[PDB]
Amino acid sequence: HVLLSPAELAYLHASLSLTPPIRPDGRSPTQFRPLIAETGILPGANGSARVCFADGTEAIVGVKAEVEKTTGEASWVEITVEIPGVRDDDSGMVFLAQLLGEALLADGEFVKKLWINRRYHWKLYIDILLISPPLSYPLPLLSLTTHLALLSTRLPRLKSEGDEDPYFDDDWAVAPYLFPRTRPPITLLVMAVGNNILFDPSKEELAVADVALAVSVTATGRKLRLLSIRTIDPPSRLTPPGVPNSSEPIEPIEGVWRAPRGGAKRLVLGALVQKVLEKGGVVDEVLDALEGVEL
Amino acid sequence: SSSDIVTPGELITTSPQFMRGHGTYIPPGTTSIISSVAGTILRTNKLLSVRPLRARYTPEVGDLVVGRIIEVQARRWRVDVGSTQFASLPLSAINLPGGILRKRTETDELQMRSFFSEGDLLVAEVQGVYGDGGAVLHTRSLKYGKLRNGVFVAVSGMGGGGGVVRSRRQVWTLEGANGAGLIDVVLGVNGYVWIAKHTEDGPGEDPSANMYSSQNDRIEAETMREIARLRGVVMALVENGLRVDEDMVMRGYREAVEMALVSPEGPEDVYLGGERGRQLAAALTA
Amino acid sequence: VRAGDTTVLCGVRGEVLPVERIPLFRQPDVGRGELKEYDLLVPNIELATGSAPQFLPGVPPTALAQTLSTRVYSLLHSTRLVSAEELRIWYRPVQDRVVAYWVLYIDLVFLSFDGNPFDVAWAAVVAALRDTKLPVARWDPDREMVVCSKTETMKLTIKGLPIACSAAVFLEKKNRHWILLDPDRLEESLCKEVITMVVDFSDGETRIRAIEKQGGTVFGRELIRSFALVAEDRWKVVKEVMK
Amino acid sequence: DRRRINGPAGATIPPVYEDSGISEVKALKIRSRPSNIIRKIYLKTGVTPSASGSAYLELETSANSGVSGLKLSCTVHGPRSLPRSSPFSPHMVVSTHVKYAPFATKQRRGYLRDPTERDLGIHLEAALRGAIIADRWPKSGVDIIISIIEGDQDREASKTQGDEVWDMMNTLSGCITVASAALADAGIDCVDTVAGGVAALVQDSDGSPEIVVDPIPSEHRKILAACCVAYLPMRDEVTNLWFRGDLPASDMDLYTELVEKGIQASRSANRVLVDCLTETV
Amino acid sequence: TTTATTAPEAALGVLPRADGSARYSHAGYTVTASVNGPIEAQRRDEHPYEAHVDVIVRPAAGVGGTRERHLESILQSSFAQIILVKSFPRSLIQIVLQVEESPENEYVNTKLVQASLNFAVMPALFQTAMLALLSAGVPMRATATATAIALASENGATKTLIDPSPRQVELAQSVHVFAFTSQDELLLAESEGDFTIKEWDAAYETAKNIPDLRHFIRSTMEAKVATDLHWKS
Amino acid sequence: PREVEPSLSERQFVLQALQEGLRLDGRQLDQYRPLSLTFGDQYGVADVTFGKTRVLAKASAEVTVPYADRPLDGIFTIATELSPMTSPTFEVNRPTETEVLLSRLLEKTIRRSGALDTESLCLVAGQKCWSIRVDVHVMSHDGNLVDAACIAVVAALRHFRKPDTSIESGVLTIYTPAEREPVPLSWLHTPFCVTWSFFGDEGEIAVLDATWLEEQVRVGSCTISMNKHGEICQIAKLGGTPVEAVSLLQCTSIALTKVKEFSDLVDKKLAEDFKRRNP
Amino acid sequence: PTLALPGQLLGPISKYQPGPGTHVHESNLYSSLLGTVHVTQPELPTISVSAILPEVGNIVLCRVIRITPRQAVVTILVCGDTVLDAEWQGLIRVQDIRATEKDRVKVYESFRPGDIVRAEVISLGDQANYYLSTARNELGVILATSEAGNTMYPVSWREYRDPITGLTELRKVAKP
Amino acid sequence: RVDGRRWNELRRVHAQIRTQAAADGSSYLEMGHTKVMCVVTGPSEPGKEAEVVVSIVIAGFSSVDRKRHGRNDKRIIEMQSTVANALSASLHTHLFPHSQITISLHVLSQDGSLLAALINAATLACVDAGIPMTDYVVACTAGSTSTYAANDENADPLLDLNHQEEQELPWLTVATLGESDKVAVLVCESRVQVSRLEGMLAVGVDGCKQIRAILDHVVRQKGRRMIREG
Repeated sequence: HVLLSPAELAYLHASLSLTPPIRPDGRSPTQFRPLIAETGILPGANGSARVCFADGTEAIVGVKAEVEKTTGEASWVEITVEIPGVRDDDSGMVFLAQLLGEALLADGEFVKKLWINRRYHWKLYIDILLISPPLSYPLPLLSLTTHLALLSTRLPRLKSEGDEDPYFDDDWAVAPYLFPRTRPPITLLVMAVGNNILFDPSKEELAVADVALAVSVTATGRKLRLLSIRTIDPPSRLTPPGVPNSSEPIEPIEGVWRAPRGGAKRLVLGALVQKVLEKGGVVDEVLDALEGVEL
Repeated sequence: SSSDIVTPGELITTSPQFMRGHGTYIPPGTTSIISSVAGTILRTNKLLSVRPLRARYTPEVGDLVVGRIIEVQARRWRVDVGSTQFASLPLSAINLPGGILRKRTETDELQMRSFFSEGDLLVAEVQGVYGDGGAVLHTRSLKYGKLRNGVFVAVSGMGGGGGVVRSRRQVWTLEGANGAGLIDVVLGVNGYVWIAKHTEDGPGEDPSANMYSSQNDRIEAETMREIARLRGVVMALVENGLRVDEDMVMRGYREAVEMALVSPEGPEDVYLGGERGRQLAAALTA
Repeated sequence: VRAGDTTVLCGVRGEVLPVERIPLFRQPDVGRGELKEYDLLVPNIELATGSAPQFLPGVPPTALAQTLSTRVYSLLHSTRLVSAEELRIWYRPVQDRVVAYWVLYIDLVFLSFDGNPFDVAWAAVVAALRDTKLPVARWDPDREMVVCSKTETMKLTIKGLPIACSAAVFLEKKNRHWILLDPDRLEESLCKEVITMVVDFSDGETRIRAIEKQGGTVFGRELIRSFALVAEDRWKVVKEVMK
Repeated sequence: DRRRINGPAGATIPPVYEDSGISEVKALKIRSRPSNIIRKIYLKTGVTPSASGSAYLELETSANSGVSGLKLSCTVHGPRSLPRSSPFSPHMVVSTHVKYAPFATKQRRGYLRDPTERDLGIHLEAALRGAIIADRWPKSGVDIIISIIEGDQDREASKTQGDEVWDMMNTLSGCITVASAALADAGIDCVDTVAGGVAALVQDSDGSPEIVVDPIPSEHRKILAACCVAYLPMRDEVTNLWFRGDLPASDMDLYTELVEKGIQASRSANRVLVDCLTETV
Repeated sequence: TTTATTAPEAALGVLPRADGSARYSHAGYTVTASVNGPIEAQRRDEHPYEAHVDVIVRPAAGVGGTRERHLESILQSSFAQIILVKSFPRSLIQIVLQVEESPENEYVNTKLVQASLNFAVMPALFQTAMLALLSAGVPMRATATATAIALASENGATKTLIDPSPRQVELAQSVHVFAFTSQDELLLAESEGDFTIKEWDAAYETAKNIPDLRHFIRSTMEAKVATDLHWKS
Repeated sequence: PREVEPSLSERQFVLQALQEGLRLDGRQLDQYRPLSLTFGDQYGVADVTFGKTRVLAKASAEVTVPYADRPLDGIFTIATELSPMTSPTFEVNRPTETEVLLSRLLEKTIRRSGALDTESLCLVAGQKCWSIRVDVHVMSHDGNLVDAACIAVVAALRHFRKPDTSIESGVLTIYTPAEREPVPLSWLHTPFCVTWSFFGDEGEIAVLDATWLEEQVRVGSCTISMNKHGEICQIAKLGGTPVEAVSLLQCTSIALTKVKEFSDLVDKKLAEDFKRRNP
Repeated sequence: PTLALPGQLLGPISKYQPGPGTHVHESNLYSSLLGTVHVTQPELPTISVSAILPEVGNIVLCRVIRITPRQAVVTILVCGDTVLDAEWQGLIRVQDIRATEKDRVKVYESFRPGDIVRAEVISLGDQANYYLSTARNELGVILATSEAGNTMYPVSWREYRDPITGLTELRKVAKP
Repeated sequence: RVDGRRWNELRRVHAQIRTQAAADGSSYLEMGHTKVMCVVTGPSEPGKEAEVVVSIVIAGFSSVDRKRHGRNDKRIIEMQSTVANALSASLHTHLFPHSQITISLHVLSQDGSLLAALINAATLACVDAGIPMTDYVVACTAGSTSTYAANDENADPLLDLNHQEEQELPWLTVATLGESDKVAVLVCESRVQVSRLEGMLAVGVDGCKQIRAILDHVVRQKGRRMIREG
């Protein structure tokens, strides 16, 4: 997806390989980039949110809740991911669409919320638009927008009982929140180079990742609950090889890039998820920043 | 004559005294010149042209640009320079280590990927521009060639509008701070910027078969910190619309270095985003 | 069904089609017949990607899958292999009605393709249909839907045993021609002319249910008459496999 | 479609059972297999000689002889020239195509290809690409095609069994194992054999939950979480980790154990994989 | 035009833009065929030795399903045996056949997606394609003519129906399609239904020794050439 | 493959001739090619020829279960897949910009014109509805397919006859032609397409029926669909060089005249065919 | 005769030198293939595994599929007497056909589609093609079939002759 | 009279430019409750003239009913063709023969006049992107208050119709390069009498003039603030 030169990649890998990871941004490994977001961006949508990164990418999510004829729980919710310029069937788009759905349907509590009555259920439509061209891996931003959107989602209050077809007050200000203030799941693209664990990686950083995980978490530091982990195929594997100065290389030559040839060391996987779930960690930082957005 | 912004379809002048220029067009049935873009009317030697508010890089002969190669074609590379179309780099326009000496030139045409491959970065000079606007690059000067030992960042006036501009020189070497040592900077007029440790084969100047090998020389941590610091500085300028130029970068770098020294996090911290980034700009615009 | 390297897996999955969902449906007297009017048989051939080099994902698609599907479909109907009488689902209260039809989705997948696909494919279809054991289904007037027993199954009354035999002509072009039975993938690439012969011998007299010669002129009336004997021999040997 | 013999115009209904007796349904399946023992893997190599390398994998549904469940056919296609629309790639391009057999499709007539088929491709692609040496064969591509002949549970029935995700993890574990067998058969430079292990945290009673290797959701009253792992025992590396389930961060130990047993399942599966490959040559 | 007329009726150059074309109608079936002379083959089918022959069949109504895909293969294989494909190694030859009319089966409601082989239409398609190839001037080893025989059985006797209507085909005990080259060799022999080899051979005779399509092809082609070579004098 | 282009000599000359008010075909700028409309022996077959442009179109009705866009509604569809017979440039199963617009303009014309009584089509609600499919076959493409196709489509649909049906004791009986005489498809008003083309660099030259060669030279076009009574069923000047609104109003004003004679022809031609069926 | 599995440890890099079918990892040498181990034992002993790609300098046999006045495009079938399970396109540029008078030689006079050429790989090429040179006595056409379709024989280095039709044809004969 | 609006009266048209920093050109456009956001790639290499590629994304939430839109894939492909041809009628594509211009349009909300909004949003982005244009390709809708069946001579054409009006009344979309009468796009899918057409076109053209004043004003307000600072 992303394109970089081997010599450019070799510098990035070496810099992040140092004991204190010297990220190209100068950012701390625990530190996210600045976040700009909006809620209720689209009127007439039960929940909507916009998010734009310092990277320039932006995404908009809108939530439509429609009463449908069915404590009861079924995967009524459907997620759509509109990426500009894709064939509507690409690997990345469908993988993301399933991944975000996996997070919400992971506990199944979320399905329960959308249960108007035993006879009728709220079929929830989540439409995710990547406003910007896919300059970098959208997953982090899309997840944060979905988190913000669901938080902003309000559900029509039910004047009618359940056995009769449901009837709802019409005031959006009367309608109570979905996920009223468990939280909607956040998901962090976590990356590893050597023993260093990196969060919110830039496309340049992610291009040299030895390991990349999409970790979905929620809260009820905060009382975190792990929901899913998926291994993002390190884009580093698809990069060109480095050419040493004047066949199988016997030695890891300094400054010569070489795609990570194996899998993730077993311990690193524990380290990547351990650091995600540590109390007061990145998840708390993300939720603190996210929950500070007006709703 | 930039009193106010002229807009597309807006009549600039009707008199025939003027030749048209970029950003303007003449309806075939009249002498009138009409602006094609939203921009400022520029008048020189009775030629009228409109500089657009924002437009992609348009190359001029002699421009020193940084671009990454996107394609390999018959005796040619297509180089992305942020222009309207990929710049061309003829195989004859690069400094082969011994293209004449090897007598391998017939072999060379087939093995172009030994010199540059898709994604490889280079610093080159525009030796010509076609009528369609595509530039033709040349890399025969020893300071031109594949870029190594550095980091790449793209500037396109994101948010701040202002970006890279033509200057006295587009390449310089800074001593660096915290014993980083000589580190080069390349301000590609096309908006691409390259920051790397200085080397004798590098583009910079201290204040051949391996030339195309993608092996970085060893780089120490402090060197990478400063290289990262400069990259943060450049983004700080762009994110606040400041002129990105060697003079304004050195000012920012020194300000950033001293900012880190007085910062409680110590000279080691290199972060410059957000409010701290604006703080640098405020101290830099003064 | 394995025939050398060629390997076909046929799966017959029956699904119930309510008559209220069938355009052109009429209560039978007990048209093209129910099988064709209602499309009760739905054979589809999957030349599974990578089953042979010619079916690699990057190689342009070819019509072979479609042609075999219709070849099977027409032969499946013309042979009258399955009778609509078996696929009817009756109410028969205690005013009889047909409430739905069993729809046989006869899916084939070429796990390995080493030439001569139709012979293997047809054999799999016949073998699978003979094996088919649909669940006994009945109309539930209280639930107003067709329901099926969890244990009782009714087997299809497959009539006859049409066995497909195929061969290809290899030409030295005295224009010597060699008739190659069961052409291997490689042999098909070299033999432009192919013949397919579907015969049924359950009557003890060969009955040709279908012939498909094409791609050349070597196979005159004499060879085709001779080939009918070859197909009968092929029927005899295959009969001993599809017990 | 133009390319397939369309069934009847009406939407056909899958068989719905009479369900005459609730009593007949009686007891719920209980995992007799020890918590640390995988299903019996049947693995064969060279099943499609036309391909450069191939393998076939089959599992007993509930460790019962003759009761076959998952069935996977894999045909690696050997490094082959890349299409000319994208004629160059510095690294060998591993391309994974996974398709449910029409017999195994969720819908006998389907408007849309299962998202599940695309998803399994990405997981398997990530798992195998880590285990395959791309540097060896530049300018070339290798295509791993998985045909899911049969799922451990019927697709339309799986909808009733809590969640298909658990089945997908079982399917992915098989895909990793069989694909590795095919890759070894095809002689594709691989860093190590990769086998697909899967483990689950389950709670079949009011007592504390157990960690169970190679689960099947029907055998358990509640799967709290599960993990699928493409693991390289000779490297002690994981090329594709997949986990799902609500686990409190306080239960980080359980997750760690869950992954470890999932890796243990991968080792167990790899044992069969090496045995099959050893006897193949 | 209609089924009752014994005489085949044909035209050539029906479609002007096409390299060659022909509109042929017989026994109630009308098909209009356009042939494009060797042209740029899409790299997919650029055989190194011989021209690729690409037969395309379009039904009168509905989209071309699997049925047509078979007809295209049947005609593609046979015509590749007729055309001198070796003469245009890398070229392509388009043969688009458009079924303009077939006898409407009054006893069945319209079904467009039917996927069964339609032997009924094979002769009309083959003849029209043959005429179009002759019109296009594509080099060929020999001409070829196709005939359809339906072996209906009535009472205790078997009845040969020549060029039957599709209604006759579905009522027929068996149906046969023979395509004999000008050398009297057999080119296609597609058949279906229950029949003994004796019955097939009997039909082979009926289709081969009989409207004299060989003469019809020659006569119509003579008229066309005589018309446009009238200048020669 | 990509469409073949005329040589710049042809491009310049055609533009030059139009500026002289002359066309290579000898027709005036506001003149159509000789229009021939032929009806096939089977009901619903119509064969329109605009000089060298021939468009065969066959209507068909099959009772089908209603789902999706018309879940209980009864649905009329148009299929106009172009084929190499149209031109080698076209490829099977490969829609093109020409085909997509052609289909789009036809379906909008027939549907938005309200010509068909869709409520009449549904034999049963949500179970069985008549589906009226009309297949358009472009036998020869010499420009103005959108116009030739429209006449063929409406001619076919007006010529087409449904199988008769009857509801008895709630039982829907659909009668084959042998059982009952097919009933003509009810048809309120007949829309007709007219496709102007514009050539001047300012779009000041308007041509009524473009040859294929002209269509390669034109800088814009504007399809107009109208009833005999002047009701415009659609207008589609989908971009191209702009044209003064007065010109378009002139184009529509002329188009109504051409539509009237098209309507008279189809009515006359249907009457002539009717006598062949019933002398 | 020792069978090795993918990822099986072969030994430390200090004892062996990685050969085909092996890969290094943390200063240790492992087998990347399922196959038998072999040690060259020539410096350190090279170790390899045997269960293929064209390479510069290799002699390949290929089939001509299309010819252009500039280059003839061939399909590579055999590399070093080893048939290739998958095929690669190669280009024989007109310069690369003959050792001398490279300006005078024409592709039409050297090879034509369908014949089999034995060529030497000159370079891994840009895009999808290799670059092969037949400019050597041992290189050129091996199997040729006349326009008439008969299998020809090399009458002289310049031309093949037909045994049935008798006609000669100009082609780049391989001398042996 | 129309609810809360005059017959010859646009709805509140509010637009923004340089809405997204990443895009070479970006625009946001609101026409009443119809919201369209557009991001235009600057001409860049992806032959006689630059290709203009338009991708329209209609969000499910933007539609009042998910079922109503029903994917509408044919509709979207037609709209992309309309807009692409519309913009190319003005963009000086001949200046970038070997490049492509990509316009991405996101329909965040629909309240009728969608095609007009899409064209307007595209031009704003194209002007933002600095693409040389002959003139604003402004678009607007207009539809007779009387139905074609009603045939009321007294009735006069409306402007900037709401979605409800588009269901009830004959309506048209006219896009005119510049303030000029000449029309780049004239899409009138609804049935209308020819007598009514002249009035609707005349009103529609005037609407385009009003929209252009808004659009040009929006461009200058951004332009002035830029020259004021760089």
